[PDB]
Amino acid sequence: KRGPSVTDKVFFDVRIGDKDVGRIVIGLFGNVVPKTVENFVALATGEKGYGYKGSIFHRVIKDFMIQGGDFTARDGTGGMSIYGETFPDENFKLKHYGIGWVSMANAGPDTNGSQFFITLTKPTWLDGKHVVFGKVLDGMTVVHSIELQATDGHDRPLTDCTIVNSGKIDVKTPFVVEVPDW
Amino acid sequence: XLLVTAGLVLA
Repeated sequence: KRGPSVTDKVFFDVRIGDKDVGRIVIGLFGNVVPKTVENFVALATGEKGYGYKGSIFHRVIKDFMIQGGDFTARDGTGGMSIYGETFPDENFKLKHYGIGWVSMANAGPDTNGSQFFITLTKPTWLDGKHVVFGKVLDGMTVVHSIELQATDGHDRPLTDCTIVNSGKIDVKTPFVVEVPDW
Repeated sequence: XLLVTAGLVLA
């Protein structure tokens, strides 16, 4: 009934070491945050010649979130958008409503690049600071398999959790994801 | 603590 509509989908096929653990499918709210969605889709298809295929989840914190998308420095300092090194915070219409919502990592206001996180809790302290733009529709088992990986002293998994393939899946008719107040 | 930053990760 009431909520934002999923307009686009992106998939990530994940391998942890050399075991293929499966696919994450993310629904994106293209009507609400069009520029942030177009960026993430383009980086997932690799259509500008660079993007998420071959990048890893570099920061994994149990019961909080998994973070990835740094395809340039692979450690957390880089990444880049299709609009330049950073682009402004589009809006904060969506909140981090619960587990499995997808949001942009940043280094303060208007510094969105390519890094993103998938929540594993309801991080209300982040609302209004990070642009939310998607929700995992399928593959939360894969997200928890990354979560349970032993990490080093900087919360990086000691076995690479790699997006070995990524891309888009078209949505013929947008559908609603119910959210509390809308 | 619990933030998601890109460069200087804080507590």
